[PDB]
Order: sequence, then C-alpha cells, then structure tokens
Amino acid sequence: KPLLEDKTYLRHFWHPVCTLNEFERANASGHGPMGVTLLGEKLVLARLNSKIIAAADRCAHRSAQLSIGRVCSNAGKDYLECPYHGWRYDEAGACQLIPACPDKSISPRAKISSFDCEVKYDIVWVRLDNSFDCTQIPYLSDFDNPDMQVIVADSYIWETVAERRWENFTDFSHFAFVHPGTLYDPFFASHPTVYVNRVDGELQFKLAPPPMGDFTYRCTMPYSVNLEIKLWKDDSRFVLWTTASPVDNKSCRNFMIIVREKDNQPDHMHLAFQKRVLDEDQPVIESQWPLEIQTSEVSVATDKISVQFRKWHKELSLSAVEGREAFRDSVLTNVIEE
Amino acid sequence: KPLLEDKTYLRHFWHPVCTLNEFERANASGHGPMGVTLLGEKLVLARLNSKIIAAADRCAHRSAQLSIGRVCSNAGKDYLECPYHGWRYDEAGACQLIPACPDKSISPRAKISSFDCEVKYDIVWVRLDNSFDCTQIPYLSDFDNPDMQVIVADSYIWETVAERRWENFTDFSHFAFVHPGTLYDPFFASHPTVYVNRVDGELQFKLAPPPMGDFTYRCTMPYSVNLEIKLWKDDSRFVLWTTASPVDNKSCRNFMIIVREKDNQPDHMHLAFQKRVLDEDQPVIESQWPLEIQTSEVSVATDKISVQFRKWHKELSLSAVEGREAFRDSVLTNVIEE
Amino acid sequence: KPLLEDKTYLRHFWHPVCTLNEFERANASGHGPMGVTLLGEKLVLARLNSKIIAAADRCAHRSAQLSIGRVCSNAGKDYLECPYHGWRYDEAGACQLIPACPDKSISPRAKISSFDCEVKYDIVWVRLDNSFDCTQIPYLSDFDNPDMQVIVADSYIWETVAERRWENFTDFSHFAFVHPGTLYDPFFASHPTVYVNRVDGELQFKLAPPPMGDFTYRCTMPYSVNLEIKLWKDDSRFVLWTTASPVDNKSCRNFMIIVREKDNQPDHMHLAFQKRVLDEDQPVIESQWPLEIQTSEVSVATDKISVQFRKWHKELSLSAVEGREAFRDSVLTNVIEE
Amino acid sequence: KPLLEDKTYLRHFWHPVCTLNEFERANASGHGPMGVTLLGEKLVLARLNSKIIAAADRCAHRSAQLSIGRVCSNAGKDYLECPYHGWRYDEAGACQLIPACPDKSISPRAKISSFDCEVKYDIVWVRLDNSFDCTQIPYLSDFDNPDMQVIVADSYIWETVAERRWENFTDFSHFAFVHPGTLYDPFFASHPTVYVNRVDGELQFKLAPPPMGDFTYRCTMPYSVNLEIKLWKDDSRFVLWTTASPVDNKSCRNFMIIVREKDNQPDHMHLAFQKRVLDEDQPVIESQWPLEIQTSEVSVATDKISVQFRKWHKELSLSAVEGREAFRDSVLTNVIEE
Amino acid sequence: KPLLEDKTYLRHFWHPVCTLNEFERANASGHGPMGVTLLGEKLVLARLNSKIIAAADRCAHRSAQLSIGRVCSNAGKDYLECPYHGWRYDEAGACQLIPACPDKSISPRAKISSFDCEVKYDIVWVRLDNSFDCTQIPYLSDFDNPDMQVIVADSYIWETVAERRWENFTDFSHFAFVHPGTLYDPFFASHPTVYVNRVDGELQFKLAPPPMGDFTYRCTMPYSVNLEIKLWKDDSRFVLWTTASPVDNKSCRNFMIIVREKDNQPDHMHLAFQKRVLDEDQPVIESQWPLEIQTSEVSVATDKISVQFRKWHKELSLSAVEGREAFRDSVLTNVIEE
Amino acid sequence: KPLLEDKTYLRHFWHPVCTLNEFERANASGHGPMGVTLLGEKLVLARLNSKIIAAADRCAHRSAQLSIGRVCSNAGKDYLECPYHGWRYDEAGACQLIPACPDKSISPRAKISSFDCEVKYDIVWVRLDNSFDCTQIPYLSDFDNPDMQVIVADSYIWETVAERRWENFTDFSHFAFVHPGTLYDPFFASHPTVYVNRVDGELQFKLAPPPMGDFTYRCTMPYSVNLEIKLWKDDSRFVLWTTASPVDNKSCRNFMIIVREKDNQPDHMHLAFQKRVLDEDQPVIESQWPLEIQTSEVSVATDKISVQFRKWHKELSLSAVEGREAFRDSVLTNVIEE
Ligand code: FES
Ligand code: FES
Ligand code: FES
Ligand code: FES
Ligand code: FES
Repeated sequence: KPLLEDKTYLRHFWHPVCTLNEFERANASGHGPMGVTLLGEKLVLARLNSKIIAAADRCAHRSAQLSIGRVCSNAGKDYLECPYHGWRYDEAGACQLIPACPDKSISPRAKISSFDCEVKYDIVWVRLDNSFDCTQIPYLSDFDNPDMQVIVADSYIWETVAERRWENFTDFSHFAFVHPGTLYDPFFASHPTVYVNRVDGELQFKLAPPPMGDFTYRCTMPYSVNLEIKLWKDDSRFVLWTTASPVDNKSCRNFMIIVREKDNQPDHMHLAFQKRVLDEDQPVIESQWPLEIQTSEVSVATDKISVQFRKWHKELSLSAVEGREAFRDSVLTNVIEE
Repeated sequence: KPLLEDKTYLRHFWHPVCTLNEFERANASGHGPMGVTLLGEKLVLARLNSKIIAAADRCAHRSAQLSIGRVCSNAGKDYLECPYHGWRYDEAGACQLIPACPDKSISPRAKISSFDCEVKYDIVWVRLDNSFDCTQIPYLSDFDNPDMQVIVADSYIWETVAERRWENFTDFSHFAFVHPGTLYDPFFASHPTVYVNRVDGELQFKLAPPPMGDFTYRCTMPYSVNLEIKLWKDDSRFVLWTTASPVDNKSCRNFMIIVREKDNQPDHMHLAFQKRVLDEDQPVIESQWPLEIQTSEVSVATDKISVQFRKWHKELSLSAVEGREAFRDSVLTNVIEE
Repeated sequence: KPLLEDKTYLRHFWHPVCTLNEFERANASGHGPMGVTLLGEKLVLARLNSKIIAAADRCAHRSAQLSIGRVCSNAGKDYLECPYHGWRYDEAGACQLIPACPDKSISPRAKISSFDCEVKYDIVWVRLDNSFDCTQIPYLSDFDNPDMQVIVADSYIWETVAERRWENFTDFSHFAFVHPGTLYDPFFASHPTVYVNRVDGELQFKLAPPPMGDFTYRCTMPYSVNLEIKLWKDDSRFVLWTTASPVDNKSCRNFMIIVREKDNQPDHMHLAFQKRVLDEDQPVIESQWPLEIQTSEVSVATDKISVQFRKWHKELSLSAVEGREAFRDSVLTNVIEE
Repeated sequence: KPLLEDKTYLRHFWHPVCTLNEFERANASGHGPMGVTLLGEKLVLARLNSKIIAAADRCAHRSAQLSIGRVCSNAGKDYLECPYHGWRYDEAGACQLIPACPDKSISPRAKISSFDCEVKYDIVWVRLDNSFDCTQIPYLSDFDNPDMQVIVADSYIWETVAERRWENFTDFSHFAFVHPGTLYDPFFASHPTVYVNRVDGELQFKLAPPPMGDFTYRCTMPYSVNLEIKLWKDDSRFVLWTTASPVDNKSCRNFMIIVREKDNQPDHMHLAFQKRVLDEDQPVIESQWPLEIQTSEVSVATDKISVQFRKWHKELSLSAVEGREAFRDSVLTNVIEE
Repeated sequence: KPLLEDKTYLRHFWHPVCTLNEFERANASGHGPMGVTLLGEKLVLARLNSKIIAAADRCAHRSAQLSIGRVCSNAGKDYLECPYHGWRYDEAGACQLIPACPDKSISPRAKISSFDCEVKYDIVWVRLDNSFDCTQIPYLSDFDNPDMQVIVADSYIWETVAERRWENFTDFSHFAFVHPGTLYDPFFASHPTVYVNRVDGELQFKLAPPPMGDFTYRCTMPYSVNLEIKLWKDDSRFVLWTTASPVDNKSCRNFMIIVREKDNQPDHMHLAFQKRVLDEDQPVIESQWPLEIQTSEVSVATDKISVQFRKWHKELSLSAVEGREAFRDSVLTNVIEE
Repeated sequence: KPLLEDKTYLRHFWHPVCTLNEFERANASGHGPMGVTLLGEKLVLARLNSKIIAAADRCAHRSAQLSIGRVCSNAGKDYLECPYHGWRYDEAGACQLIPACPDKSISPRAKISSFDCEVKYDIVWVRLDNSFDCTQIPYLSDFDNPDMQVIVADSYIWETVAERRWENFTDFSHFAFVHPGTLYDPFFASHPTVYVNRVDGELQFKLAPPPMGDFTYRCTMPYSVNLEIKLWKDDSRFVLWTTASPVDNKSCRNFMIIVREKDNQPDHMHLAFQKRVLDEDQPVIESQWPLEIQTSEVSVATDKISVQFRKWHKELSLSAVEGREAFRDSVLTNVIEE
C-alpha cells in the first residue's frame, strides 16, 4: 500500500552523503577512502588530486571494498588502491595499474562506476544518474553572507525514510504535542493562508502568523528545506536548513546547517537547542509505520504542504519511469498557485 | 511442511495480551496507553472512562503509534491522543477532535479499528474478529472461591509458537527427562486410559494414576489449560492455569494463574517453584524446530491429547476459511469419546 | 549474478565440522552430543560405542534438538537420548526405545537421517550424500611422519563463503597489500610459470621463485589446501594445511593444521604467527561482496589458480545436477596441463 | 570536619532492612535466608517457625555466609543451616546441631549474635543494641485505617547518608529548583512560623501555608518521616511516609509508604509520581559532598527543621557515648518550643 | 620512596583544566556550569558576564555541586545558581541571593573560594593560589602568527602523573622502542651536547642532530613543553605544544596544540598522526610504577633534561614549603649552563 | 583478629605462578615476557637461552613494566628488553646494554631482583627468598609413571586467600552440603581415626572409610595437596593434586593436576567433572569472611587436619620472623603423632 512504489527518480537528484569534516575524519590520511551508503548503494569516497570522487565500493577484480583501501600517489597523480591485490583506480573509475602484471595492458572490463560528486556548503553531494541533466545541488541561503556565521552540524541518522523527515521539518501543527515546553506554535488552531509554488525544482511557500516573524521556505526537491526566519520587530534573519539523505529503505541521514547573524554566543548553545528539538521529534517520527508513505493516510486542510510534497514526489516517480523528457518537465515546470 | 497453514481462525478467539498489573505499569498514568502485539498486529491499549479499549496502534492521520501518546480528557470524557498532531480517539476508534481544524467536521475516514477487549481474572483479553460470535474468554476455575487464594503471575515470553507451549503443558511423558529432580511422574511407562472430549469450545480430559491425586483438564481452545489437581487423601484442590498468547510467528506470551487453598505460605514460594519448572522446559521447547507444528512429526499412543489438539486446530483452521457456519459448527459441536 | 547457482554438488564431499578436541569439549561427558551446522543443515554429533556419529539434529517425535540431549547406555550399548521425551537413537539413526510405550514396537517412521562421519587428522568429517561414491577425505601430508610434529588448530569462523577462503589461501599477489610487514612475497611483479593439474579429485600445482623454497599444492576439492614448503638451502619441509567448511550461505568454519620438523620451539609461536596473518586477511576477505563468487569478476593472468578452481567448481555443480555418472566423471577424470 | 563523628547511637534504634515482599522474594523458599547490610554489619534474615530472625551473617565454625545457606526443619523446629559444613542455628543464634559430631555436645562458643527483629507495616525492622531499652519502631499513621488503602513501595538505594535523605524529605525550599514542573511550593519566599517539638522520641512540627492543605510531621528519630497532608477544602487526608536505613558509610536504603483514601485509581499512578519526584532529587542529593553532614555548612532561618534535626542527632551521638542514662534522657525528654 | 613528597608548590602555577570548546560543550547553555578536577580539588567553571570563573564545586549552604546547577541572570548580571536551594553566586564567589529569605541580609559565611581563571590559546587555565605572585600562563609560540594555522586538540587523560607525561614528551631515546615504525630518531646512539637553562620560569634547551631540523624547547614549569622544529633545508617551522594538567594523584589531563604553516591539508591528518604516536606511548608510560617519580630510579647521561626537570621540581617543592621569598627565588632565578 | 599476622614466611617457599602452557600463550613469541603477581609482588617471566627467569617487573631506569617488553637476542644470548628505552637484562637481572650510551660502562645500580624459578610438572614455580635454603618444590606423585596419564589444568582464580582453598580441598565434612548430588561422602557422621604427621616439609595423613578406597595425603607446605586414591577392590590408583598460589591479600591462583591410569577416555570428561565440583565450592568459600583465617573461628574434633595446618602455619610465620635457624627447624623437624 505505499504511495511511492518506484524509486528510480531519486537516482537523478543530488543527495548529501557526509559533511566535509566527516569525510576528513573517516581515515587518518584526511583524504579517505571512506564508505557511505546512498539509495542502498555502497559507495567509496576518496580525495584524489584535491577532488573528492565517489565510486562503487566494489573492486572489479575480486569485489573487495575499496573504502578500506588507501589513497596512494604515483608520479604526482593520486589513485584509490584496492586493499586486496592493489589495483589502482583514477578519478574516473578506470583501473590504471594492476601490480601483478604492470606492463600492462589493462582490460576495459577493469573499471568501476564513477559518480557526480561535489562539495558545497562543506557537505559532500553525490548524484548517481546524470542522464536527465536537470537537477542541481539543493539551495541554502547566506552561506557566504559576511554579516552572518554558519554551523554545519554533524549528520544524524533517523530510522525512518527521508520523506517522513521532510514532512516533519515543514510542519507546525505538531509543536503543541511534540514540543510543548520547547517551541512556541505561532499558528495553533489557525489556518493561515499558504500558497505553495513549484519554482525551478523547489517547493516554495511562506507562512506568516496573524518574538514574531515570517517563515520563508525554499525546498529543493526531493528532500531539502531552507527556512528563512525574518523577525517582524527589526529585520534580523535566521536560517535553519536541513536535507535528508535516502540512505536505504529504513533510514535517512540528516544534515543540518544553522546560519545566523554574528553574535559572540557559543555555537554549542544553538546546536544543543536544535538537538533538544530533534530528540523530541525522533521517537514520534520513528514510530510512524509503515515507514513508507502510504496511500491510506488521511490528510486534512492543514496538511497542504505535505499534500503538495507527496503530489510532486508521485509525479516525479512516474515521470522518471516514463523517460528523460517526462522527468525534465516534472522537475523544471513552474507552477504558481493561481 | 506445516500442519496449520492458515491462521485466520485464531483471529476469532479471545487471547490474553497482558495482565492488568502489566497494563497499569506500562504508563505513569496507570491508564496506558500501552503497546502489545497479537497475531502479528500492533495494538494500543488504553483505559478510557474506566474501560480498557484495544485499537490498532496506528494513527489514521500520519501513522504514528498511539501507544506512545497519552490518555487525556475533555468535558469529562477520556480520549486517546496521538503523540504527533494530537488527534483524539474515543473508545470506538472514531476520531473526535482534530486540533488543527477543530470546528470541525471530522471525515469518516479518520477512524481506527477498535476491538473486543475485556478484563477477566485480572488479565486483559482481546478478540480481533467478532463476525462468527461463538467464542468466549477461556475458562479458569475458582478465581472467586473465598476458600482459596489466587496468584496472577507476570507473563513470560518463550521463543516458540503457542501450540508448542500448550502441548508442553498438557504432557506428562517428558517429566523423567526434563524435570527429573523437580517433578514426580505419576504415570511413567504407564498408558492410563484417557477419554478426550470436546465440550462447549473446550478440550476436556481427566488423568488418574493407577501425594497422589487426579488431574482434571478443561482447556478452552485454542491455547488455554485449566488443570484441577484433587488429592486422593483429603479433598484438597490445587488449580494450575495457563494460556499461551500468539504474539507473532516466532513467540508466545504466556499467562499463569495459581489457585490454592489459603495456607499462610508466601506466594513467592509457589511462583518460584513454577519458575524453576518453566526454566527446565524452556530450552527444550525452544529447541523444537521448525517452530510450527509439522505434518511429519511422529505421534505414538501416549500423544492422544496432543493428537486431539492438533486435529481440532486443523479443523478450526479449515472451518474458518469455509465461513461462519462451518466455524461455529467446529467450535460448538460437542464430541464425547464413545 | 552468482557463478555457482546450484549447491547440490557440495553435499557429496567430505567436510570438516569440528576438531576432535572441539567435539570432546562440547559436552561434559566428552562424548557429546554436540551441534554443528553443515551446508545449512543442523546436525548432531555424538560418540556411541567409541564411534562418532552424525545425524539430523531433530527428533522424529516432536522435533526437539538431539544435540542438547545426552549419550546414555543400556545393556552395554550407547544411545543418543532426546532431551524431551527420551526417545533413544542408535548409530544408524533408528529409534530403539520409546520410554512411554517400551514393549514396543517401534514404527519405522521413528528414524532420523544418519550420515557418513569419520575422524581423520583429529578432525571430525561428515559427508551428507553417499550416492555417487567417488569422494574421499581431503589430503594432508605428514600427519604420521615421526620426524615432524603436528598442531591441529582450533577452528575459526570467517563471514564469507568457503570459496573466498580457498582463493585467499592459494594466492600470493595479495601479500604486498594485505601482509606487507608480515609475509615476504617471493613472486612480486613476476609471472611464474604454473601448471595446474586435476589429479584424483585434487587441484595440484607447484610454484617456484625465479629463505627461498618451493611451494607444492595438493588441494582436495572443493575446499582443501595442503601446502608443502621445501627449502632450497637444505631439504627441510614445512606443511601448512587448511580446509574451509561450508557452514551456511554467509560463513565458513576453517580448520588449520601445521606440520613441521621437530624443533623444541613452543607451538604457540607458530599458532600466533598464523593468527597474525589470518587477522590481516580477515577484514579484507570479509569485505568482498557479494559473498558468492560472481560471474562479472575480472580475472587477469595471475589468477590462473583461481580461474581453474572456479572452472572445476562450476563443472562439479552442473555435473551433480546431471547425475551420478556425470559427477563421477568430473571428480575422477585427471587433466594434466599439456 | 563532620558533625556526627561517633555512630554508636545509631545501633540503639530500629532500622528497616527490607520490605516483607523483598524478604520473601530473596530465596525460592519464601523464608530466606537473605543478606542485608545495616550500619556496616552483614546480617542474615531467615524465617524460623513463622518468625523472621536477624543474626550475624557469619558462621562461627569457618565464617561462611549463612545468608546463602538454607532454612531447614528437624522434628518440627526450623533452623538456619550453614552452606558449608551444615551447622544449624536456632532463632537465638545458638548452634543446635554440628552434623560432623552430632551426639553432641555443642560448645557455647558455637553461637552467633542474634538481634531484635520485628515485622511492622510489612517492613522488616532490626535493632542491633537492646541495652538502653528506650526506642521503638518508627511511627506511621493509618496503616490499619479501613477507610484508606496502603502502598508499601519497593525500597531504593541512594548514594548518600541517611541524614541527607531525611533533610531532603522535610524541606520545601528546594521545590522551585529541584521540582519546578512537578511540585508546587506552597511557601515560596515565605517564612511560615513553625514550632518544632521533641515528643516521645519524635521530631514533631506542622507547616501551614498563609489545592491547599496542612502538613503535619511526626518524625521518629533518627530517620523517619510521617507526613500527614490534610486538605483545607474537605477533610481528606493523604499520608506520605519514608524511613532511611543507614546501610553503610556511603549509602542508605529508603522505604516509602503511601496511605490514601480509597479511590479506584491504579496504585502505579501514585508510585510513578513519587518516583518522578525521587528521580529529580536523587542526582542533586547525591552531589552533596562530603556525604557526612559537616560543621561548616551554613544554615539560614528557613533551615529550622534541619538545624533541630542536626542538634538532636549530635546530642544523641554524645549521649550514647556517655551511657545508658544519658541516652535515655536524650531520647525520652520532651521539649515543647516555649 | 617518592622524590616529590610535598605538592603544595603545584597550587601556585597556572594549570589547564579544559579547552574552551570542551567548556562550551559541557552544558546546553554554552556558558557552563561545568565540573573539573585540579590537584584533587573539585572546581566549577561558569561563564558569568562574558568571563569564565572557577570556584569550589561545593555550595556553602548544604554542599551540593554547583557544577550541576545553572547560569542565570538578574538585572543584567549573571550568577551561578545552586541546583538545590537556589543560592546565587557572583564571579567572586559571594552569595548574592538566598531565595528563601531574599531581603536579605546575606551572612559573610555564605561564600565559596573563587580562583584565578583566564582563557588563553583557547584553553581554560586556573591558578589555585595567588599568594606568591610569580607565575604566568605557560608559553606557546605562534598562536597569533598569521602565516600559520592552529589546531587546539581535545584533551586526553593518561593514567599516570603529569611529571611522567612531561618526561615522555621531552625524550628521544625511547623512539627506537616505542615508535619504531612511526618516528625517526635523529639522535640514536648519539650523545648530542645539550645545554639546559632556567630562564624566566622556563626550562630551555635546544637539540640539534650531528628531513633534518633543530628542536628548540621552551618549557614553562611545571608541566608545559613548546617544541619549535625548524627545518634545515628551508626555514619552515612546526610547533608542537603540550601541557599536562595534574588532575589527581593517579591521572593527568593533557592539552596538545599544533601550529604549522598554512598548507591546504586537512587538520585531521595532523591530529590523527599525533594520536597514533600518543597511542604508542600510552601503555608504556601507564606501565611505569610507582606512578610518582621515585628517588631510586637510575639516571644515565642521556637523561640530562629529565634530571634537570626533577631537580627544579624538587627545589620548587621545598621552596614553597619555606615561604613566599624562597619560592619566588626558585621560580624566577635564571641559571645559564656555564 | 587474624591468626597469621606476618606473611614473611611465605616468601621462602616455592609457589606456582602459571602453567607452562599459560606462560607460552602469554606472548606471541612463546618465550614471554609475561606478568604474574606473587605475594603482592609484580614479577616478569621470560625465557632466556631456554630457561625461564623470574624478575621484578620494574625497569631500574624509569620503572616501566618489563613484562610488556620483548625477549631479544644479541650474539646468540637472549635478553629481556625494556619497552621504554630498551635497557636489556640478562638471566641474573643485570643490565647488559643501555642503548643510549652503549660503550658503556653500566652502573651496578642498573640491576633488578632476579628470583629462583624452575619448571616442574609443566608448571612455573618461583621462590622469592633463598636465604634459609630449606624448602623445595611441592610433591606430586606419578607425573612420570608410564602406566598413567596426566592432565595439567589451566589455573583458576578464587577470591579468597590460599589457606581457605587448602582447607577446603582437604575436608570431607562439607560434601553433604556443598556437593550433595555430585560427590559421595565416605565418612559422613563418622569420626575416622586420622594421624597427622609432619614429614620433610609435608603434612601427611591418611583417611580410610570404616567404589571404596583409601585417601593418602602428602601436602607440601604451605599450600599443596597430593591426594592418592587407592581403590579397595583392585589396586587402581587416582591422583588429584592442587596447589594454591598466594597472589595477593584477596585472591589465590589454583593449579590442578589429575593423574590417572590410561583409559581411552577423553580428558575433558575428567576436567569438566572437577570444574563442576569447583563451581559448587567456589561461592561458599568466597563467602567466608574475613578472608584471612581468624583466631575466633570455632574448631571441632573433625577439623583435626585444619587445626594442624593452622598450627604449622602459625609456627612457620613466627619462626621466619625469628631467623634462619628457627625457620629451618620448623620446616624440617619431623613430628609423628605418638
Ligand atoms: S579485489 Fe581489488 S585488487 Fe583484487
Ligand atoms: S499522526 Fe496522529 S495526529 Fe498526525
Ligand atoms: S563454616 Fe558454617 S558449618 Fe563450617
Ligand atoms: S545546597 Fe546550595 S542552596 Fe542549598
Ligand atoms: S624505563 Fe626501562 S629503559 Fe627506560
């Protein structure tokens, strides 16, 4: 009974797999190799010649995990060396040395899948499928704004799927029950008028109450949220950002970024407050079952954001099965409520 | 190769899900909500307006577990409140308040399955399916006999199916091997004459040896045993009762009740002795594999009780698939050996 | 995508299930019963009348595990007694006493499968299927050579399949990467000429470098290796032997034997060195995925041994499905490279 | 720097060592033997001929712990049997059988200290020293009041000394900081007029605010509190009682009893609420150091109860060192504030 | 048999108690309060009005730990609030509010010891005793050098005393045995000429071999090391700094800082390499017993640094017992070898 | 209140510190070094030039534990190398190389205590003090008897002192209570006539009942027992031997040897039976308190062996304090009962 039966669409989006700090801590070299799991796939990350690559975590020779091998160099070029019989892979996933027969000549069969991989906002992003060429790395505002300061949090795992995490983050009606002593609900028992737009691959909506502020959401699909809070009294802004990464069928790894105006307060005060909130949501959201969004779930008027999110996920899931042009239309066609 | 392929029949019987004490200890309120699993189904128990209800542990809105919510009251009526967005359910499983849009009007889709649920012998019983209206809560003797005193034991889990637990409880031929230093076998190497009757939904049989006593069994199907021990010298009686609850495909939760004549002895002496016996049976019974009763198992003459138990289970399993009248006939038709 | 889809062939070979010491330590009696798992089957070992038998670990009466029962004797004959209702089994798996009705007469249905089982080199070997009568217990050299001394190591589990363990043991090209500070590679970047023969159920090959020695392999199929190391300077020999037992679809239990010329050195020095090597291989080999050999794996010239191993495994797997004569031909037909 | 340097006085009071239920659960017999520690002394409890005795947990023969032996009977008399060589002790601590030389005659040296021991309010009380004959078992009200119902809680350990636990229980000024979301402070920033009397071995005081109620304390020395709460609106009463047992120099074992008017509410609701309060106090009180009351601690006006408690403890500590008449005067002399 | 019997001298030096990051992570507020132990004393750290204070972790009222209370504010001034009855302390350790009697007037007895406390190099330093006014916060070079970048490592505990940690850090003769595969020894079997000076409270010495570099040590007493490594080929410098904090009689908490020229390498590569070295030293140094430096230890010529360190520690230990002028002379008198 | 206040005497006896197998397993080399504790002293064992030495586990340079260093060789001579700065010790405890200044000349201060150490019965024995030259390695019979076979068990720790272990091993009156279902008592309620002799450093006594056998004890002081069991029917003998090693003030390490006539039974059957007995004694003996033998313990007639054991221990303890001749007289003077 799940809404989103086919997951092929998710392969065409950029997903975060770890923070840059997490990547550099994964191996004593500071350059990997490191193992991550994305959409059920086991990937290896390694920094070769100052660029982080993402490849299949599976040597073509005898299937050892490259993520427990080592980054090594020859003639000023870096390679990912297998831990087992030492085959070396370059940034494109081509095996450039078989040490057992080094003269050579290396079969084209000796090659692993190499994937789109870029560092942005001090997070490592991977896109498994290039074919449809219409997705970009999720939007975050003010990372480079010199009036503000950034916290890139360590990532955290929830035992639910990424859709449940996104719908939790964009919902206010649960504050009275999940967050009663922690978060004030500025809309309780209200039905604010909220227009939901699709603009350039993003869900965009704005919430205003009837200290008070506005809530402006830019949400790169399928799993990101950029929440701009603008205070009414004064023009001070606060950005809370999260993206859920679809690790596998039962978990997601979540990346939080806090952007705030410079203040001489300890960063840990802001991180610990968000952790306190996260720890209130976590057991409620992990109790939701089945994990996958189900068609039988009952939506009411205040679930407009969630309904629009589910609608676009379903359409994207179907469009990707249809082919390149269907998908690109679904991603790129703007839809302004009116 | 299992004897009892279809489990639909089990839904029509009353099964114990927890003791009353267990239910009251599950939540600081003393009124739940509490989670239990019955026949693979996740249920929530809560005490609303002095009655314990059993419902599906799954909110209709976004599938959160109601069993981690709270019992709350409005205008003197109790409700089961979801932990996530606060929908309130009444004793019938109808949602009576959506706090996001409270004026209202609540869709009929906003409703969870509510099940038969009654407290008897300080145990909580649930029946998942009403349709065939021919089963009752298992028989226990002397709970209200003012000459005797009762112990309702905490329940315990065995990693086997409920049929294996029942056949273990009604068998004497294993005493010499499982219980040699603990229980005397009054029938060893004997073949006592035992008549097995079906009477009003119960297996009934009596065992007599050739301090000594008689063993009178009334066994409400599918998983209860009421064992009356009447001593020969004197007319003193002792009741040992158990029911196995079919939690899921690999475990059962077992409920023991001891009824004895008042004696000024500590209850713990009787409980600890039964635990000692249980701990001798447990690893032998949990070693039985496959867990499910298999058709290839070899029965001999002394397995008459077990064979009659398996026969009636198989007939009940088939009758329930056939329909209401077939099932009611199988449950209700008495069969006296002769 | 696995190379070896059908596993029926493995049933026709002798596999080690435990060392003799392991068997004697499994039960306070020193005679079992003991539980082992072979090819996914649960077996019971017990020593009855001075011979270790192997049978199905499943009583025919009510399916209790015989491996938690006891070896008992009646009239000078030993029996395997079930822990539950005491049925006694003889060395052939026939039930010889039902204590509930002992006079008697025991049904032929009351019988468990009994398997080939022999102790050799202080290891317990089992063969599940007799039908094709063409396999023998793997070859080990010098167990009885009075100039040498033997270590039969405790067995160890790796979380991989037995083929991966065998290919690891017969490969030198991984030394530079897995064993750099522990084992010298006598062939690095060389392509020694290696002839691989099939002789009397064994893969046989010899490796010579261009202290130095020769490496002479006799490898009883499907999973044994007898490695004779003969030093060039002097004629001193050292035997390293291993057999991988196919426990189940995700693990193998490995048996090592070291045979060396008598030396007044502590055996633990030799065992600990081999453990150090094993601990270097273990995480690399356990990283290989999928566990099962896959057809897509890329073999190069230096994998000749592994390729010949995979070839004969595939042929054996197909021959066994074809029937007795096909299998016997595959096992017994010698093939000398030329 | 501790206030109460000498602890001899504590030996002359009755202290609770376990609940009756705890005693009956300690051994499968329901009659002990059981081990407890009181004032650093290791004691054995056993029920012999329907009376629980307390003795030194140390056999006179070779110093084995009697608390791991067994209660046994001979000629209708119960004995405490040593686990080692079987010496039997009667209720007075006299050895009545040496099984190695049973004819006999038992030395008077073969004898263990036996102590005052009585069950009251379903709690086991022990008094180590009889000599001064002026102390009684602490006061609890309404245990036998048929309009009310009693909960005797399982005991709990805090890692502090018993004086700290008592002063915590009789203090309201910590509610705003330790219990802000749990307990309302009816006296915050007030200085109610409180008269503290010494009456018949008890500290007695009453607190009234300026639902509301009165707080009437009768506090048997050295470590008990009986708190009667009488509501203003209506005459309904609620009794909260606790006694701290001085286990050793770093811990106390605490006994709580709740007495309330009959109400058809689950007992667990009242127990769980008190546990919630206890869990707020526990880490704050366990942080107090040094554990022992120190002379340098700074008392203010609102510590009147604590100051009077410390005064009488110090006087009792000195009186006991002085002798029988000094102690009896300190215990028994009433002192009414005026 | 210990060299340094009297520890009073250590109270007069600045010791690091935690990194700034560690302090800010200790409490969700980012401002403490936090608990640390220095020279056996329990201290509380809290940030009040933008300055971190250090005080005795013991409320004057009833001895609760202030480190589990909270930083609170009144009328724009911050206070350290006790968790128990809410007494508030200012930066000088004076109690400024007793909430039970707030009008007021607070006794001078209501006061806790307040200690010297300053943040330098992103580390929190405490000096317990001011009296002799001749010590300063240890020397570290290049923290503010804009051509270089700094790593302030998390602190780590070793189960040894701080003298053993210092002597380990300033010694090269152990490299061949503790660090054979990790650190090259530039002086092995050499006796370089090393002059050891006392200059302004520092041990100063320089080591030169006969890539290569010079080793210039400035070592603020009693437990700091600033190691400047200047490469011969090129003038590039690398600073490795450590200070051992005397936590108690059996452990020290160690603070490492790495200063290096900017390089676009990941900081984790440098941290992980130092951890690898630390993990080689740790079990050897923790094996040294007795922990305290003993007079019987045998020094050879290559222990010149250690001998001079022990000499000055012994003299400082004696001078502090003698009085202010003796100590100030020992700390401040320069001694140039010649 | 302990009987044996002074422990100096124990230093003059040979004590077992580990089995030979235990020593060879302690380090991958098979030659140590290994750490043991004897009479509170930390010792290092290492095999140098085919002989195991015992020395103080404390390097003279900077007090590192030699037991975590390594056995190394130079010019065909073995040395114990310190893990810290590499000082090498020979079999006499003299430092023969300081690698920092190797030319040399090594101070006589650079030397560790070296102790008597010999392997006998595949056990490592150490004697800390030579001075009185009158003790030998405990007696065990039949180790070299070619009609019998030996089991040298792994050693085991009990949390009691060695005297309690010895008295437990030589006592039959506890069988009925500690071993009721495991060991038959051949003397229950009997007072067999037992003569206790002191012969050549041994307690010697023989016990005969009124399958049956004689029990002949030769007990080398202070802690060994050689029990010869000779069956009446037939002349078959069975030797059970144990020695308790005084590890420290709260524990002993116990060495068991079983010698039996050759029988084709598994050794594990005999070991497991003795472990079953040991596990019955262990919690009773560990309950004995105070651990040290106390003067107040009450001995009866059947404790004759224990009383004679305590007498000779007390005399030995006093004699050793008196001097060489007193001790030698106490050890060597035979005393035949008559
Ligand atoms: S598995 Fe990677 S080189 Fe062989
Ligand atoms: S999931 Fe229950 S109210 Fe939303
Ligand atoms: S120690 Fe109690 S009978 Fe011997
Ligand atoms: S202990 Fe700190 S306010 Fe009372
Ligand atoms: S401590 Fe042993 S060589 Fe320095």
